[PDB]
Amino acid sequence: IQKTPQIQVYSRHPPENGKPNILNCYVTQFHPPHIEIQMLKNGKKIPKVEMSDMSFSKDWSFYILAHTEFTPTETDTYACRVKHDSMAEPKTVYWDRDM
Amino acid sequence: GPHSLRYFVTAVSRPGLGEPRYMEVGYVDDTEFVRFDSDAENPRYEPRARWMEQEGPEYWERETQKAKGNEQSFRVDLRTLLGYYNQSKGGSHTIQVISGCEVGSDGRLLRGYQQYAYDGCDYIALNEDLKTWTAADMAALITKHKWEQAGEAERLRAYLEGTCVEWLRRYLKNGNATLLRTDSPKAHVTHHSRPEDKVTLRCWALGFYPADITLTWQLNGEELIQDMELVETRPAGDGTFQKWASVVVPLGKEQYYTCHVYHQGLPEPLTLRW
Amino acid sequence: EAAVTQSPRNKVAVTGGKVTLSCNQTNNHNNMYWYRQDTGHGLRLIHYSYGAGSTEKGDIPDGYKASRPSQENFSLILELATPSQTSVYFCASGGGGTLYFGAGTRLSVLEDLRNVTPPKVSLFEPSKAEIANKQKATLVCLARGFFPDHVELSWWVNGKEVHSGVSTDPQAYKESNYSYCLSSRLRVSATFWHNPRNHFRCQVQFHGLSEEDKWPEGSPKPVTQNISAEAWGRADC
Amino acid sequence: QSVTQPDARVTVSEGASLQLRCKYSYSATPYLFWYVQYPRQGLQLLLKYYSGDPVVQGVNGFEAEFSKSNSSFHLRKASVHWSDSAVYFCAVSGFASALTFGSGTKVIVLPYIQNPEPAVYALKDPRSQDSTLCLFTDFDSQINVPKTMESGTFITDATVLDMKAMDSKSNGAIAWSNQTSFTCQDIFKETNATYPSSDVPC
Amino acid sequence: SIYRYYGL
Repeated sequence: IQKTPQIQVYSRHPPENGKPNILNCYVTQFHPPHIEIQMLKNGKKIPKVEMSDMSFSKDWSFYILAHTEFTPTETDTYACRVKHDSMAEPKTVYWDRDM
Repeated sequence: GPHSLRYFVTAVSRPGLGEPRYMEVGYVDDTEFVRFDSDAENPRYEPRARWMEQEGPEYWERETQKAKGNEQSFRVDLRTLLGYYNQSKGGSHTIQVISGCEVGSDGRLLRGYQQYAYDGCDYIALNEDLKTWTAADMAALITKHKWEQAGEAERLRAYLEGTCVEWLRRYLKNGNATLLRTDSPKAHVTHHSRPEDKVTLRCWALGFYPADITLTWQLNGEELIQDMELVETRPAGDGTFQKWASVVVPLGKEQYYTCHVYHQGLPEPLTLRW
Repeated sequence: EAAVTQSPRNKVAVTGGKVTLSCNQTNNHNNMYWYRQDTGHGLRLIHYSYGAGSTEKGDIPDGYKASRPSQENFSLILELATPSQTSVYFCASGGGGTLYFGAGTRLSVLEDLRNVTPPKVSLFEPSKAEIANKQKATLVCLARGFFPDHVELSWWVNGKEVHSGVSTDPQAYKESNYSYCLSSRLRVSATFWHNPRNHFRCQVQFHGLSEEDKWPEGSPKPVTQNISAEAWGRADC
Repeated sequence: QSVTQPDARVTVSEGASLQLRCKYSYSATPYLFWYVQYPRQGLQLLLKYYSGDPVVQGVNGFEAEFSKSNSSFHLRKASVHWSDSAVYFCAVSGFASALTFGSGTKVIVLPYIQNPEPAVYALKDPRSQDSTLCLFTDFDSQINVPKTMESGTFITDATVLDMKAMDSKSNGAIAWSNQTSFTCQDIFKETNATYPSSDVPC
Repeated sequence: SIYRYYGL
């Protein structure tokens, strides 16, 4: 019926400020399929957000990967906000740079 | 080595928001290679994997119409369920199915599956005897009596025992240069401070395809497992994956810890130490 | 059982007409069809359905309208009729790929209705010569001057039917531009013909017009009726 | 999803082998079927070849082998026997559920009699004096009953008959004519034996 | 090619 999605915030290439990178948001293990996923920098919802076609594991959970082209700078921050009929309050997660 | 061809079908009702979404996504060795989406520009079976380019127009139009048929097919299935389940049209529901077959290096048939899931739940499935049925609740039963008594198992088994395989083999012949290519993990460890004069060192596995992979920390010999940290492997973005494991260790003891990295692209497992 | 019902069986009507040839189902197959059998093309699909609420076009849909109310029932509609439509239909179900067809239906879409005519049946009695020659009799029946070519002939001896020694012609050979004829035969022993305790009836079933249906003027209405022409066995000498 | 029966009408001696040829065009391996249409009946199922083994074993000596090599699902038999004369439909099913039939084949099975006595007679409607009716009967099936090209004179083509008696498979061709004066002998221009309507003296 | 499912 419903499985709370699991989120992971990270970059694709090993971090390094100054250099252009990409930042994903692997959301998985969730159902119903309908779910809202936002990416953002400094709390201000980031624009151009890429989106992979949805899919689903052998246990029926769906999985989707979101990624934003970007460039890290010691100070600013990033996080992912998702929304799913299951969990009462929408959930957000900040990028723990080394994770 | 064993391979397989599965098909992940899915259709979710859209009470209010138009004709429910239906999708067909195939996979060779869990490698999406082709899909159809009722909600795209102009719904059509399209090549995901690049080696599919080797199939001509007939192919597409064919599967494409097949899709169109299967689409309508489940569209009604939705109603049906609602009936067995006496549900209120209002809310939305979902159906997913597992179709596929597994063959060995000989060409023999390892296993054949057909799995029906409603709203993230096992509704009905074909046994390994590729002849009987396993239901889940009252609903499934009505769907069994009916299903079986149409020769369903039979025609199903044909596909599995035969069609499924004529193709799985065909696909492979066109996409082996891809499919089982090798991408070796690149590891390294990282030391992280922590209160009580302890520390976490996590081991990294980055840039590797396929995705299956086990990694461990060792008690200079023992199975340092019971108390660690692991993260579901993750999709990088360029077809590769990533993963790390770790645990706390007392300072002055780090160097006495070994990490091991096991991946089929590794001429030998990997040994990391701080 | 394992089969599909399709009734009405025979039906005729004028253009512009509108009938509803139905169909029941005692086999829970979800799918259902409606093909059109005509010489020259063989069966041709018009409308099929994956179950309640489903109705998807076929190869020749124009002029037709299918309707899938209940898993079991499936019926075809023809709001506005047309003689182009005159033919033999069959609804069919099929739980997978193993279709099951129904008896069938004779729909003739005449322009002019009072252009029909019940059959004229008459039982010719056996050549005596035949009898001397082969020791067997052969009552030969021929029906004439009926237009809706929807007729079924059966031999009746002493009250019962008989399928043995019968050769009822395949279909109706058009006599003239507006009437046909069906010639069937029976053939018993001479011993059998020669006993006046035997009864021999040749009867034709003729599906004419409805009751609920308008017939002009005063002459007799060409409705559904069975026309028979008996004959009695006679001894020699 | 196409199918094609090259011959609309086949004819063969009873007890012989049978060749009903089908052909199709489908970029894949469409489902194949074979149905039989009898007199006043609805299509009956004889085969279905989903996949796997190219040679299906259907009811009554009917079997057909599939052939991706030359795209074909020919239903053949060994000794076709009379009750099996009828119309057979080949059929495929790919894109969607419905079948797709071919024009179909009308094969015919000539039965035999170890003693044909090709006779002709006249019979009359004992309720309409003068009503003429000629009856050709008990002749060798290898002959094609002469037809007609005159109004008020038609000829039902050869129709086989069988009695509850061993070798009783008989033959029937009817021929009537309303032309003033016309004796059977003239219609059955050239056959054999035309016994006199003249009843043998008592 | 994928199968051609039949109703529930």
